[PDB]
Amino acid sequence: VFTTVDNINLHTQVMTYGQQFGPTYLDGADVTKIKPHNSHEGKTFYVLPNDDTLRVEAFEYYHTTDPSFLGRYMSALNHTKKWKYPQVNGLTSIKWADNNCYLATALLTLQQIELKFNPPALQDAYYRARAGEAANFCALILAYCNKTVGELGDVRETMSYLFQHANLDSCKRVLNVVCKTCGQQQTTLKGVEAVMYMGTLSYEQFKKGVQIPCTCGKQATKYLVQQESPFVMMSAPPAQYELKHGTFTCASEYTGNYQCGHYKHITSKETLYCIDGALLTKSSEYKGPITDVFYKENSYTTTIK
Ligand SMILES: C=CC(=O)Nc1ccc(C)c(C(=O)N[C@H](C)c2cccc3ccccc23)c1
Ligand SMILES: [Cl-]
Ligand SMILES: [Cl-]
Ligand SMILES: [Cl-]
Ligand SMILES: [Cl-]
Ligand SMILES: [Zn+2]
Ligand SMILES: [Zn+2]
Ligand SMILES: [Zn+2]
Ligand SMILES: [Zn+2]
Repeated sequence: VFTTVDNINLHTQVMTYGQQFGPTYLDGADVTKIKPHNSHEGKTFYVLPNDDTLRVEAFEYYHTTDPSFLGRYMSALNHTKKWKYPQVNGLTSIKWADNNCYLATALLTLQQIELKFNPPALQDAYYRARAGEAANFCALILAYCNKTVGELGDVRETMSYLFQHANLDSCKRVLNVVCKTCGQQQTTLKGVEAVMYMGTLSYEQFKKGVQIPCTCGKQATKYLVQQESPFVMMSAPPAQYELKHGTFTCASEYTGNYQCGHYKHITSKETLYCIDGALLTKSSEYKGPITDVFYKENSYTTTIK
């Protein structure tokens, strides 16, 4: 048979699996204690890294040394394999199961923004997800986010974790802070901090300025001087918000109470589409509880001296 950690580098091997190889998985399902059948023969098994060659191969494919990672990934995959991934409005969604609404919203969002994942495991799975086969990609999202199946998930926290595994180095955000007393200070943010803001949904309002505390004691004004990124994510606690066709890429709708409510996805095409897992409605106007709005960007410089 063949052992692997990445399903690229295959090593030939020939008493339980757990005694010979340590924790040994097949197609999601733990076969550590279980024995070697005759149709459990010739195929490819995943193993926990137990020698240097496999640790290096594991880090090179996943970008983590965390020894739980593989087990958390296989426990997720055992469920995500059984979910349905229908095409909805030319996007791979997920049918509702095991509290996955937040994952579906993230997955739909990731198909509409420009992102390169550093870990080969994630990039490969992203491409396969975009082409309709998203089980692997969803298991990896759960593992990288330290979330298990059924656990209550936040889209902003999931996007934040995923962004930290993505090539956002070229992304730059210059902010000016204007206080009556302390005066003007400019800050350069890079990477994840350049593409994410919590406090308002409106990219327009971020450019025009928002009111934040100053250390001195007063209320100051933060405004956007310069943005170099393919997109920005604007987030705020759920609040009734109007979404206008053509002024945003997509948005997370969040209904109900902290943690135990539900997400739906709004996307701006030729009209506004609402994706609720397998279900698709459309309308020209939208007002509802929004918590995330994604916008297109390349290069922005303010006309405020
Ligand atoms: C840190 C621990 C944690 O478990 N976080 C987490 C996990 C899972 C979920 C669904 C949420 C969450 O309900 N997020 C929504 C969008 C939300 C965000 C911020 C402020 C809010 C105010 C009122 C209602 C919703 C609010 C947060
Ligand atoms: Cl890394
Ligand atoms: Cl299941
Ligand atoms: Cl759900
Ligand atoms: Cl990474
Ligand atoms: Zn990395
Ligand atoms: Zn399940
Ligand atoms: Zn849900
Ligand atoms: Zn001040």
